[PDB]
Amino acid sequence: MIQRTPKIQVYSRHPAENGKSNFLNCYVSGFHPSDIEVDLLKNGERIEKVEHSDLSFSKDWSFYLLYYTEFTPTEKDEYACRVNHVTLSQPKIVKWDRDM
Amino acid sequence: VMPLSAPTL
Amino acid sequence: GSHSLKYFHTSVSRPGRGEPRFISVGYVDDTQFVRFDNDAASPRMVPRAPWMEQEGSEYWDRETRSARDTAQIFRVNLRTLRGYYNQSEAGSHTLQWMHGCELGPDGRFLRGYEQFAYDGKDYLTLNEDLRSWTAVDTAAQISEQKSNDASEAEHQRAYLEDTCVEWLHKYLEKGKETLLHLEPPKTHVTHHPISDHEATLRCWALGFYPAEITLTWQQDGEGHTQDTELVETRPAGDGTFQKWAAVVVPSGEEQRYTCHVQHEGLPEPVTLRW
Repeated sequence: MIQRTPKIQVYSRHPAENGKSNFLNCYVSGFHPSDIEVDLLKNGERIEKVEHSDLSFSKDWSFYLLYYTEFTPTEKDEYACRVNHVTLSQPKIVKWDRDM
Repeated sequence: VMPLSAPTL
Repeated sequence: GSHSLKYFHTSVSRPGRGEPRFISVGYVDDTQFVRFDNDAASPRMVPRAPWMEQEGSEYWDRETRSARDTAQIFRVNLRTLRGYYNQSEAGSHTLQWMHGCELGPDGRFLRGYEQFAYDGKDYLTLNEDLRSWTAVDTAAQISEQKSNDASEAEHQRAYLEDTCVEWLHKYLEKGKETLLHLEPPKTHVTHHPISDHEATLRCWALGFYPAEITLTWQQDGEGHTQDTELVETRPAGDGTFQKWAAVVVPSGEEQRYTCHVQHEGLPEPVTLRW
């Protein structure tokens, strides 16, 4: 009945410094139902082993999750988050922009 | 701690 | 200030893919401290904050029992609710349960709440007196009647006013070194031209705890600029939070804009400019 589309933010734990260790985060929120797949990509390829927070929800009942992995950013490497949710026409790719 | 009673609907 | 002990419970039916998935998470304020997830063999309530690691078997055994029993009751509830709404076994459905107690600044109970949602909407709510319920429709009216039969509000009132408050105080003591530490935001401004005529000013607040913050842009030292681009406050992943706010301004007019940050950890509000 009610389905709500995920909000997606892709970002680093600390402001990115090329060659320095960090965490890449994909925060998905505001969604219903709770079934969702969130994949972190490096140069188009899915990072096989990433971790996530425990499923929780806000006052309005909508769910949120954090997916995260260790990474060392460089100039040449592109990172993105891919989100698979029933509300989307196709999996949505959001690129990491180190200014957002 | 969580409640010791879970409501039946 | 005020403190809260809250839990968020979710059960989702997975037709022909096993039994419902059940997950419980507990928070003190903005800090998760426990979880239970039955998507696993021999599932247990487990610590999710360092200061809970010291808790003994008495605690984990009791909390696992409660979570397992809740999962079972939610399993049954999911079948019932399909019954009430004339839904087949084919679709997936969600039952959510949230509850919490809140202490005021004076360190005593101020408020308790409990609510249920089915398929992402209000179903059954505990009233402010903690002695009666509000039902959204004729199905929830049956659940209300079952609750009244079972004196369920009395059980939940005793948890909210007594147990929840007792344990919130315990947790605040156990985790005080972090839970009662205000971590102010580290703030900065970024500046990127968009065209010959316009530029983006972005105000960052990083590394702060608790999550509550106000970040605003002001034009000409009063009010807030309309159409400020805000993002939802987001987790850093280390127990702190991040947020930013951006405005698009005419080139050369950057000195008219100030970013204003309020946070419990700041002695006074911070004002930044480019």
